[PDB]
Amino acid sequence: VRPKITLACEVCKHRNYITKKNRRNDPDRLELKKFCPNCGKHQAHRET
Amino acid sequence: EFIYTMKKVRKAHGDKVILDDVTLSFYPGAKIGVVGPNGAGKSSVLRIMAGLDKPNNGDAFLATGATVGILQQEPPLNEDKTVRGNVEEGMGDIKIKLDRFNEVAELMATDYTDELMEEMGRLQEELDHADAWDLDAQLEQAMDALRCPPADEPVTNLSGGERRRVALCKLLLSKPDLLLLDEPTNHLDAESVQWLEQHLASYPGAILAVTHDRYFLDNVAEWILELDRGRAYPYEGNYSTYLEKKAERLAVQGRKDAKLQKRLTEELAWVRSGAKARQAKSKARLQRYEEMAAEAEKTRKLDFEEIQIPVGPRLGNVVVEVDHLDKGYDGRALIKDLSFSLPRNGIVGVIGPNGVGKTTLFKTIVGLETPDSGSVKVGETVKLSYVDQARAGIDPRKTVWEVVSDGLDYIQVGQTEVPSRAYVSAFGFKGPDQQKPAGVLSGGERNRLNLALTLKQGGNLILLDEPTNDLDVETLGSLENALLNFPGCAVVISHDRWFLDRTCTHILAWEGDDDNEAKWFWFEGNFGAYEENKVERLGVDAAVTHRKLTRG
Amino acid sequence: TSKAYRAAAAKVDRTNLYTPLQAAKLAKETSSTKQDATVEVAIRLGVDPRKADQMVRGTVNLPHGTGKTARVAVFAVGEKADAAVAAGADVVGSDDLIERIQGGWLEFDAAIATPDQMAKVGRIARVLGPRGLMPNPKTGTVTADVAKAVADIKGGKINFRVDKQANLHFVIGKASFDEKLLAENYGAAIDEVLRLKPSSSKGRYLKKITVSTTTGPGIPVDPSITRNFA
RNA sequence: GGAGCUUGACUGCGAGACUUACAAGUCAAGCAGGGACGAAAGUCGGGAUUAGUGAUCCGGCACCCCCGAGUGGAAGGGGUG
RNA sequence: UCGGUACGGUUUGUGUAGGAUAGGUGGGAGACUGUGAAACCUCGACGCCAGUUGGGGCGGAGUCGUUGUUGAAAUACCAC
Ligand SMILES: Nc1ncnc2c1ncn2[C@@H]1O[C@H](COP(=O)(O)OP(=O)(O)O)[C@@H](O)[C@H]1O
Ligand SMILES: Nc1ncnc2c1ncn2[C@@H]1O[C@H](COP(=O)(O)OP(=O)(O)O)[C@@H](O)[C@H]1O
Ligand code: VO4
Ligand code: VO4
Ligand SMILES: [Mg+2]
Ligand SMILES: [Mg+2]
Ligand SMILES: [Mg+2]
Ligand SMILES: [Mg+2]
Ligand SMILES: [Mg+2]
Ligand SMILES: [Mg+2]
Ligand SMILES: [Mg+2]
Ligand SMILES: [Mg+2]
Ligand SMILES: [Mg+2]
Ligand SMILES: [Mg+2]
Ligand SMILES: [Mg+2]
Ligand SMILES: [Zn+2]
Repeated sequence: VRPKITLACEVCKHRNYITKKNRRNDPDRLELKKFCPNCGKHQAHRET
Repeated sequence: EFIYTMKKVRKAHGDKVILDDVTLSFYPGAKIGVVGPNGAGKSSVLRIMAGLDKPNNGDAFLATGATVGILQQEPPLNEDKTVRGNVEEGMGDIKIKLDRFNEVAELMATDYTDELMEEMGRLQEELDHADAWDLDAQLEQAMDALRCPPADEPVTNLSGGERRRVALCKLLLSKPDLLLLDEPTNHLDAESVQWLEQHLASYPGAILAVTHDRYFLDNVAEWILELDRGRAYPYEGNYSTYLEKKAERLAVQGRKDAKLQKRLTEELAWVRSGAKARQAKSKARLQRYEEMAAEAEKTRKLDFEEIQIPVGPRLGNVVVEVDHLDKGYDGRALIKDLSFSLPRNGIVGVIGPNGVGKTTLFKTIVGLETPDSGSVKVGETVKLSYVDQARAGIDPRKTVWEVVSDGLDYIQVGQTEVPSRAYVSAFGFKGPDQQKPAGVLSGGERNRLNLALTLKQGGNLILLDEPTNDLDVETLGSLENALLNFPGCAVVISHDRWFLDRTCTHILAWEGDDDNEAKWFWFEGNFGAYEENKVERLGVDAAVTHRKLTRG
Repeated sequence: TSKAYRAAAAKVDRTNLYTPLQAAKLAKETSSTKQDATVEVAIRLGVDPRKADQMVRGTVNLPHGTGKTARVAVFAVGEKADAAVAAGADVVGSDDLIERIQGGWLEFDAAIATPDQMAKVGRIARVLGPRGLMPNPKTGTVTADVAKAVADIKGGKINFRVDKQANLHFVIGKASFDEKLLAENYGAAIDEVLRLKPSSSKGRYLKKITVSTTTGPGIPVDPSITRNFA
């Protein structure tokens, strides 16, 4: 019900993050503005 | 010599499996039909095969030298023009190139000298490679087969269930190879579907048609692909092969549970018994039991909530009355000289081909669209409940418990106090399905919260606006036997020749012809006895040749 | 189906693969049977015309011509019209000739048009495209050198192109030429087919080839013959 | 308790300590990169605190392109998540 | 006997415009030597959009058939 999800980047697709969300409250993929060390600057992140 | 295949693909939404260990293949020219109950994953299969949805755990894979087309169950027809919406795909591979011919139209010598040959020269060949040189001479030949609206009609709101005549004219003009389509016989007539049973019957290419009616699938498909709880099964037959094969699978699996629960009684009282003197309770029969009580939980489960319509207040001697009505639009006058009184304790069926004005007749009765001439006498002995074709009461951003219950906890339905969560559970949405949004739902679950929020006032005159669509043969009977035991006067618009043959007493037909496209005919009698009247009130058994979508 | 046609078919065995040394002789058994006229050479390719990298469309300059009037339509003014009428073109016009194309008069074979007279040509080519009378720079018609290209159409730079059903269709001229004058035209086309093998031709490239006349039967040739036609 | 924007429920580290047979567990000011909020001062490396977890082995995946069994590659191995 | 494959013979494709196009493409100015005319035989399988060509009775008594024709193209006959 809370699966582990992972936040790939949106410029370069590195799978930089991993966390949990509630699958029935949020049936769509999370978008957050997290850091990316490949790029060295904040970018967007969707799920996989 | 294959056109689509899957490896060991498994796909799930929630803890509700849609596929698990599904390996199957598809030949070119395989008239595949897809069946199954509502919510069983007919389109979640078909989204992946179109390439939009990725599987979870497996490999979905199209063949290389081929192409795909898709008709979703609500085609997202963008709103520019109808003659737009036949070349912006279909000939959409050519419009991206025929904007360059307009640039090089009058052929000046300015700014290009060696592109006088090579850049313009590919346009000389791609106007003869695909043999799409004119693009607007056989485009009229295409739209004179779907019987489309005229070319200068901007689809801002004016198309009802004739959106789908345009979207069929898109991807059948693409001429694809993998031809995927969710429910073509939705919203169509008994002359456009009867056309589509020949264009898909002399068609090079591979077809997977997801459908629910018994009679489209008998003439189109040649194999069946069902979808049970996760598991697929290919067949060889018709739709009646599926209903006998589904009945025996649920029976002989039901007989397993009527054996496994029996030997679960003795393996429980044996565990409940105390141990004797020196002996030991054998620890390989507690592992035998505590494992066996896990195949007594996940195996047996089912649910099917019957549709029931609430009962409203007492209906008087008048229901609604319409005398010499005139209504159309600017030049397009679709109702002339119609007079009828709507009966008491019956079922009224509205029969007419598409684009004639069946939905607008209920706009006048509910009162969202005032007529031109005539009079609509209503009476104060009637309270209105109106389910609609557009399903606009459903908001695609909020979930099932707010789409119908408006966020609060006890709703008024029959002027009574029935709780919200217990009311939506009467339509199948229970437990985990109270938290899911409204675009996520199926086409059946879309057409069942439609009845949840519009049969909420619970009046005594209900207007069914295409209820026979997007739902299987098990909930269709739950609506066929919920308005035969209704106190009075449900009115239904339907194209389904075997839904009005069983529940109808009052035909509201349309015998319009060339000199006036506005004649309507009132009748008292069931649909099956109306037809022998029409063979002798109109011409002698005259109430066709195919229209080729392209000559090449 | 004719009584004289089956006797021509009796003189060619179906089973035995033939050579250009022999197909010239079997042309003579058909030139003494039928009209000595254009001889068709068909090639079934091992390609797929769906893709762009497997789309085969080539050219060949034959060493003996083609046995045809080779009429050239020239749209030119000034000295470009004078330099093309002295090269073999019998149809020499301008933008005024565009009005005579749509009047039911298409009595020409090729249309080598100058870029300067391209005012109303791209719209009248729509009745030329599927009728095959359309110009093309890859055919050598829409080009800045409209002088030497007229004698090349006289010289037989006829263009072949694989259709949708994976078939090459190209000619080797009249039977009025000699027997080895056939193989000079015959070997030149296949030498341009093999150069136009695509980058991704899976399997064997030239799977079948045949030769036939106007109203005569076909001739099974050997695809292994690629170097020593004569 | 309420409201407005937001993603620090970060990446590279971490002096010094608590607890501790070992393995573990815990706290951490402060430094930089790149942010959020604030007029600034500053606070933010999840939640008022303390539970919501499981060593090693062997495997899966994504990326870094480290070794490549004569050499060029590859198979396989390895590294950071 | 029922199948897979490779070669070869015959055959099917019917909106709207005219003889409802015998499909695609290249070639094409002619074709058959025969009543193309009719019958108990009607491409009795095609069969509806139907006259597309024969289970073929005429039995050298000999016409049809490029038809330049409005259409996107039409016509023989043959080849891929
Ligand atoms: N994105 C989603 N998230 C969660 N559940 C979904 C989603 N899409 C569909 N479902 C549920 O899973 C089932 C699959 O839908 P499906 O049956 O494939 O639609 P259709 O009836 O058109 O085939 C539906 O009953 C629906 O309730
Ligand atoms: N908003 C509108 N404005 C003008 N005309 C409309 C509008 N909505 C529908 N129509 C016309 O109504 C006619 C058919 O009514 P419709 O509701 O589509 O009947 P049905 O529901 O039986 O198909 C169509 O000709 C359409 O042009
Ligand atoms: O838009 V309808 O013809 O299904 O009433
Ligand atoms: O495939 V459906 O259950 O949306 O008719
Ligand atoms: Mg939320
Ligand atoms: Mg409608
Ligand atoms: Mg569906
Ligand atoms: Mg975390
Ligand atoms: Mg430290
Ligand atoms: Mg900082
Ligand atoms: Mg600021
Ligand atoms: Mg800190
Ligand atoms: Mg071990
Ligand atoms: Mg090595
Ligand atoms: Mg490796
Ligand atoms: Zn990045």
